[PDB]
Amino acid sequence: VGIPKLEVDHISFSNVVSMMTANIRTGDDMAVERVNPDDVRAINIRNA
Amino acid sequence: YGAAVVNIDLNRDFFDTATGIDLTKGIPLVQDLLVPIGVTAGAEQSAEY
Repeated sequence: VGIPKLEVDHISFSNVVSMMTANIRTGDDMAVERVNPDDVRAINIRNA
Repeated sequence: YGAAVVNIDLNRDFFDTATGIDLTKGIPLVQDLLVPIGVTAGAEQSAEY
């Protein structure tokens, strides 16, 4: 029992859902390094 | 009287240091004959053996 707030046709003033933080800044970001494969000509392509 | 170690190697005279070869290590090392084409700067330092 309890009709949804929509499809009932009257304006009202209800509740929402929130959070506390700035949320988008932590003082960081994903910090990844990439080690290069050594030289060319010896790299394997044939994995199908 | 007091020799620690003796040994045999390549004569540093017939194979002169000026032309063709060099011997500071045990290996007779020349410079550039077979250098790996596509590698880093620090490589090819062993291919000179």
